[PDB]
Amino acid sequence: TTIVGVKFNNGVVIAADTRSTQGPIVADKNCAKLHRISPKIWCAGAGTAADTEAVTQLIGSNIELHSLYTSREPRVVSALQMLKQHLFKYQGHIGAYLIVAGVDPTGSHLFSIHAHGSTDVGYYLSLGSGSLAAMAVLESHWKQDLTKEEAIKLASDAIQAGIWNDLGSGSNVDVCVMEIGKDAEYLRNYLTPNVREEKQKSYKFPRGTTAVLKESIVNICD
Amino acid sequence: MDIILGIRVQDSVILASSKAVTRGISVLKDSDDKTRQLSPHTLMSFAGEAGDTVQFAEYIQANIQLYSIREDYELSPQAVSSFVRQELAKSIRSRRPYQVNVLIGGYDKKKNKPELYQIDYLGTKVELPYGAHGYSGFYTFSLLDHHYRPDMTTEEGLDLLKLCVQELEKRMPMDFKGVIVKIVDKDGIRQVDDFQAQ
Amino acid sequence: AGYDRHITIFSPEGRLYQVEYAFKATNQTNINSLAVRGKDCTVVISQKKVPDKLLDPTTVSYIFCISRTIGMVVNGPIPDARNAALRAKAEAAEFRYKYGYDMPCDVLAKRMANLSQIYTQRAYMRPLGVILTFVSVDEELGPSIYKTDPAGYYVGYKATATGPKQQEITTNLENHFKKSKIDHINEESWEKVVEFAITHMIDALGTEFSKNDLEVGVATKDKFFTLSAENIEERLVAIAEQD
Amino acid sequence: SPEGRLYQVEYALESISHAGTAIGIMASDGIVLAAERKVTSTLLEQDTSTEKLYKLNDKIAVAVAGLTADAEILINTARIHAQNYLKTYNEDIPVEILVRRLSDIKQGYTQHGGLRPFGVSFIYAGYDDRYGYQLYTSNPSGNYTGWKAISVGANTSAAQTLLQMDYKDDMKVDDAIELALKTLSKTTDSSALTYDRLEFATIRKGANDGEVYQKIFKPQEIKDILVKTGIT
Amino acid sequence: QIDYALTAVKQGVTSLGIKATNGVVIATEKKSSSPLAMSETLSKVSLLTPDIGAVYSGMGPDYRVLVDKSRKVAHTSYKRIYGEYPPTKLLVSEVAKIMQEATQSGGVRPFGVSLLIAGHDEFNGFSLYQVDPSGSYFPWKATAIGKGSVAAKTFLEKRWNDELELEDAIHIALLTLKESVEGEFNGDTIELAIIGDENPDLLGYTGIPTDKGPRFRKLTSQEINDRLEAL
Amino acid sequence: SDPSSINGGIVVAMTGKDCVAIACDLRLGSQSLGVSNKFEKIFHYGHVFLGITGLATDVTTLNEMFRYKTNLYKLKEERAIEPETFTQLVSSSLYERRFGPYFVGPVVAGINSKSGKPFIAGFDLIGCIDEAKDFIVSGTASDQLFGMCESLYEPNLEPEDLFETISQALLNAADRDALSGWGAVVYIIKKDEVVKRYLKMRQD
Amino acid sequence: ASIMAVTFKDGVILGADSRTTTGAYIANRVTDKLTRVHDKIWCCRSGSAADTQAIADIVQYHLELYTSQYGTPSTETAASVFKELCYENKDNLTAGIIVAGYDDKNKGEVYTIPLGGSVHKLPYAIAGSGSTFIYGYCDKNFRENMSKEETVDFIKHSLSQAIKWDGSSGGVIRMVVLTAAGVERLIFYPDEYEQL
Amino acid sequence: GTGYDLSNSVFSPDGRNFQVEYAVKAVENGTTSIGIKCNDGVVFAVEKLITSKLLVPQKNVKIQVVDRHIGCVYSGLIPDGRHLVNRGREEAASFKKLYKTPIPIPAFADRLGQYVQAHTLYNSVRPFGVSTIFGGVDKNGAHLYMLEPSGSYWGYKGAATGKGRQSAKAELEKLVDHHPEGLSAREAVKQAAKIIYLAHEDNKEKDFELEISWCSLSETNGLHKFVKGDLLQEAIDFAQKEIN
Repeated sequence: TTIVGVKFNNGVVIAADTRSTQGPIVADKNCAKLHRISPKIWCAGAGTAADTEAVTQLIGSNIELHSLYTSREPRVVSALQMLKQHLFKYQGHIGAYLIVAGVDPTGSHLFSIHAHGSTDVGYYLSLGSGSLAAMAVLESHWKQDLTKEEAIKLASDAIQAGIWNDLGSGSNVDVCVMEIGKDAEYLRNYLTPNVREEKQKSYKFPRGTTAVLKESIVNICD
Repeated sequence: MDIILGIRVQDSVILASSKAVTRGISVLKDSDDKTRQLSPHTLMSFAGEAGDTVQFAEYIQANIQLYSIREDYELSPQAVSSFVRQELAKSIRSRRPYQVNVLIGGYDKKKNKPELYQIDYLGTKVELPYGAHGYSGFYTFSLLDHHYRPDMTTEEGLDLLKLCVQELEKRMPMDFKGVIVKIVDKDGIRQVDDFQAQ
Repeated sequence: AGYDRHITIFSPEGRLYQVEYAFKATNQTNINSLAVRGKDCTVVISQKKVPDKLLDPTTVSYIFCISRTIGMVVNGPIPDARNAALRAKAEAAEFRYKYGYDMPCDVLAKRMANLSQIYTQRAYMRPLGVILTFVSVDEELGPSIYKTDPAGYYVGYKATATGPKQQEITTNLENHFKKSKIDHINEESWEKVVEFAITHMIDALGTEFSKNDLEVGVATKDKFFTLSAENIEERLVAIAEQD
Repeated sequence: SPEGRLYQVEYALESISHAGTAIGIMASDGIVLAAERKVTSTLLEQDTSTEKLYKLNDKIAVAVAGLTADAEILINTARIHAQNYLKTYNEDIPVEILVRRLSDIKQGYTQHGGLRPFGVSFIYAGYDDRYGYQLYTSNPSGNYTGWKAISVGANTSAAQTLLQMDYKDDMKVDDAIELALKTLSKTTDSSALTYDRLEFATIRKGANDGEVYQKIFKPQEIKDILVKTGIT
Repeated sequence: QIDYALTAVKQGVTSLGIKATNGVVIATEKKSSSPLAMSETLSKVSLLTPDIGAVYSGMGPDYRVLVDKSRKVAHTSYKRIYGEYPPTKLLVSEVAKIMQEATQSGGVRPFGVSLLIAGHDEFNGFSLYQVDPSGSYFPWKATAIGKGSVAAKTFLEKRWNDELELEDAIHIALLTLKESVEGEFNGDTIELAIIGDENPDLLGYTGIPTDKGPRFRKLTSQEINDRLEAL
Repeated sequence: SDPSSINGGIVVAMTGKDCVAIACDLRLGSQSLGVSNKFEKIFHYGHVFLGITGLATDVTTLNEMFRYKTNLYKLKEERAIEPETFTQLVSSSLYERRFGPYFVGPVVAGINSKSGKPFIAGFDLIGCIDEAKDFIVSGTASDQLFGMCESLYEPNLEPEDLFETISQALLNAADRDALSGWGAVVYIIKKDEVVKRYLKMRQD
Repeated sequence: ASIMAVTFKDGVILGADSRTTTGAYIANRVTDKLTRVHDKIWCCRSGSAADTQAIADIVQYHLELYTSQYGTPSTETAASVFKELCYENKDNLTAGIIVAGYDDKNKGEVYTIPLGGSVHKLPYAIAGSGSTFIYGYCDKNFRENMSKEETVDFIKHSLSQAIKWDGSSGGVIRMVVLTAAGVERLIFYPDEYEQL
Repeated sequence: GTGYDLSNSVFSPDGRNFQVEYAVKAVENGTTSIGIKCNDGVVFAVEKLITSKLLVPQKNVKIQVVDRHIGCVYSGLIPDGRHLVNRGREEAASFKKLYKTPIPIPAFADRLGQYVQAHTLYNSVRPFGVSTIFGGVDKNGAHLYMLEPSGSYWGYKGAATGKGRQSAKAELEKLVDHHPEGLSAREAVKQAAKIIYLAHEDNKEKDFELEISWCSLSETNGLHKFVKGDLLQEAIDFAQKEIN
């Protein structure tokens, strides 16, 4: 899996690939690794498929209920502290490695959370099996104070680096742009570089090819 | 392990069950009824771990003699089966798991048909024409495949049974000291004590 | 029998006798307090009454510092005030730790009012005879003043007053926000907002104060602190040299 | 409990003869359930509740006469016993066993006298392949009883009489649909019976084969069978 | 004892609800315990799920801790299992169960509030429910609770047809509230919410077309005054 | 030894033009020994279908369980449960036992009765939801099936066509699989009719 | 990691590198290993980032609450809250911490909490992976009662070395100066500390 | 409904918890005990009544010590004094164990305050039958506190409680008047002995031993030692001279 986050002047953007691997096989060629915690707090999931989802569904639910008790917009730094402390209760046995970013009433924030409970604050971050490909792009092209469109090119550029140069990553590029003023925009499959060329044949079978023993109709509703 | 057989015919179900109890080096008993009666028309043969074996079959005996006595109804085989299964499936993620394999065979007094169920210590349950646990299956399933008709008289089926035991005595390294054959039909559970020479 | 007067259950006319009585306790100290909003400060004046010459004024306080940001002033018997202050000082430390931002004035109030409510619905625990007035300069809402009562109620005030001569003080303030037609006191430095809070209380109580009859709490952004013996005399000296 | 009396029970047993009015009639090839609805306002939403006729499983159902919030606490736990006897024996739960399972919780308060008895009295209509179609009754006493036809709630003593009169053992299902409505001629405090004061149910020999369909009537279907005489 | 709590409900500010063909509406008044108090800091109409809101009559606090306990139960008992939010009927059930337990439990008094819960689920459409301290709950086309209960309930029978557009029911529930009003009558002393069309404006994000935003919308101090002039 | 690989079996699901298909083998065996050839891996709950591969006593247990859970959804919710929803119930339900999982590889398939939209999805033993427009595979021939589908599939197949397609994907994977076969069954699910054909294949 | 703290005439100074490595990979090269538990009581973290973070987080609380009730906390106390956590939880933690702070009475105070959970008060203390290489430089070049810029230099050199020789240490050099006049955060970049 | 005073948690119609006020009466009807805050410590004194001739002299100690640096004395139901001082120590040792410094007087007081106050919250536990006078020396000098059954506590320059309450309180106000800067550690001891000898005329029926302890930053280097031997006679003889 390849995921990255990139801070710019009036916000932050986070990106991911779309390939989920069980061992050497590709089970979903397009599952979104982009998870929503609050309207304008999203995070990128790498590690045990199930745990990034479950622990997101949770902290996001608790965080929703909390924005309601407090009559206040949910803060990135809350989702961090709750995730941090949950993962750590669980001595690393929960396999989530996240890039957590968003906008709240305090500005733009970008953090990364490791399974054992460590957190890192930064301006560019990358995690997962293509972590190193992406971070190599990021380290070469990041200047202070990007722009919305520069920062997006950069994260998508850095996800590609992962896709190609890593067997762990591949297929498409998801993005989410959280500008400070505006709503959050989630561009699913913002890039589709990996389209399967049309096959050489078509393997639609002439009806009646398959030998049938018994046939019957089951009943659906009582 | 330890020979657990069973074949369901037209009018009944038949269970074979090795007579031997072995404690490592010595054969301790040459006459073990490896089966508890769960109720008038329902029998359960069993083999597996040392103590775990009996203690389970008896727990089931109790719990079924209790549902019998309470609703004054003889619980149907399908149900006794699907209960025994759940009781094993429960104990597989438990602290110390019952390590027991069983054959349940009995007469469904309401469908007037015979039924044979096979359940392994994991809770794996399937209904069969014939079945076996341990290695018992390898020597005998090739014969049953071949000679089994589902319209077989109870007599025709005892014959085919003797033929399996004979093959097990020939190509199997264990001296299991014979079988006890029990039959389950409309009239209940009776035992043929003239077998190793019928 | 006639025992719906002794626990937190319903009288025949839907009344909670024990709560109404609990309120009556908040006066038992005989101190009055008021609170105001500034352009960017909040102020709480309470009376200090030290009758026993054997007392040490420095230990006599109905103003509690709950956090860096949040101040609380109680009208009620001292024992109950502390039971509440200690529980708030800890609900707000826990809040910071669990959730990552300082605890906001109106949330602390909702949480103590929620608490004050359980007392109002459980047989075995009694409400407290206190009315907690919470102040701060909360990072989202500005100057805040939120008050909770034994009933379980909380709400936010432009300014407020509590205690025995509560309504004499309250009606003075009402007639000065009917007149500036806003939600605050347009003065920049908190000093002038403290002077104003003391002024409109002298006016309403018809007695003068010395540096010893007052307790002042103040909230600016990033701090809540209390004024010392002398920090007040300065405020009084300035009132007297214009009035 | 002075003379051998169950006081806190009679209290609620006669609180029952106040609320609701329910009926059950076992035909030879079906069963029938029926109820009148509590004092209704113009603005109360008729179609939604199904407030006094609850489904327990695809083969069992109960009519209620008692406090609603109180029966839901029971039914919730009975719909579960049903499913536990499935997941366990892979056969549908037998009616008497479900009935006893409740009756035993009712009597659970009729003795651990530290919590308050149950409102609610039940008619149960069910089918299981051991005892054909069945009709049962459940007062908070703890007792259950077999019935070819029965009633609970206000005007109880009265309907039991008309029922005893027009009932025949050879009865069909449609014959029993009438007997039920017909004899909510009398036992109705509301002069004239409407489709909206009603809730209905049937467990027939299937709309097709040799099996068992269950049917809680939608309002329109009632105004349709009401058409057979009641109102037109 | 349940009977005495229904009595605290019978006094305490009036509130109401009206179901229509394409929406639901609920409102109450905001009686200011003082002019010094800023009445915007307390909400009598609270969101439970983005498809479901609630209003009350009676004891303030008991409502707050019931709105809280209520939001949570929506997650703990539905959202965290099935990924959806709960349907009005069932979330209501889970609240009645909550209050019905304060009744039948020892050492605690029932709540001093009747609730009006309004909402929309994909399969049952619109619906409006009342929940009493007794833990009983009933489905309403429209009703009112509190002091003005009897006056308003009678006005609603007079004015209600099953062909109301939501805008018609807003209009009604303003008149209804105008006759009962205790204090002044404007946007600062009226709280009104609706359960209408999906508001994508209010989602906070854009990019999945399958989730379209809150049906629950709480009318602003302005939107109210605007309707009261053309009233 | 390996739980997913003791009894074995495979399950596969595809979409077409306003339809869906799900299919499995009828094999149940302890390691090398085949025991039953009539052990179906596909169960239904209303109009929502669930195929489950892997360990028998867990495949069985989960059926017995989702029947229960969905039966109560019907009574409490006044309706039959939807596919999209049931999916989310299998996830949360599987992840309940995260640190002591059911060794299964579930596939959900059926048609949303309100929107008429076809729906398939699969899970890993702890509930990751792989939703997919094309196809879902699971079993001891995880690999073989992926191979067949990736070639033989085109979207929007008419039903009588998608039967031939899904049958050939299943059949030809299980023939290159030691632990799958012994029969096969294939449900074709139209918007209101559902046909269940059994297949003829080698028996080894 | 690679961290140290030094006392002097005017107070105390904390210093650290910024390199958290998992393996051979520098996962973050700008880590803030100087962490704050109170106005003028900070720590130096080394060991598991997840463990040192969790602890400091939990101490920041204990002390925010101690302030609420009982007042301003002695530097000594901060140390005791650290030891109590580290020692009473030794079996499940890998953290070596340096607590340092300024009050008005004692001025410069420094407590080092090794892995065991023991606590040792000292004039200066070094720790973290790359400390091994400067036990020599420090013992020879340290003096009591140094001037502010004398101490900044002592730290800049000591840490310039540790990073030269350690692969598990590097990044920028962060400092934090704790005196009466307040909290001053320092940073020195590679182009600077390498040329020494 | 009436009956507003048989239960402890219960509010009288005008804000009062009556059971507490009754406990204060038990305080008022017991031994008289005092505290004086001097310029670098605190001095404590108590009246030990002598039931019969068989009570052993000097051997029934009433003043209890907390930690090493804190003194407690109480008036009233004596066993409640002990149960309170016990919870007092469990608390002062929770504090030391975690924060290393021995518990500060003001923070100690707040801890007793909450134990007592919490005994005024439920109908099923009665308030303490003691007003407790306690104090010592911490990081910022000397502190004297007094804590009644209601949970109320404040810091005093001097304090009294017991049968001879009003009487001592008045001689106490006399010193705070003459010497505003506080007494000397040694002088405060001579005077406490006077004040007890006087407040004894309000109980002059039975006989009594005096008992004094102190905590002085100069005379016991911050610790809480008792006053004994020569220095005790020093003061017993100073009282006799100001009684005659």
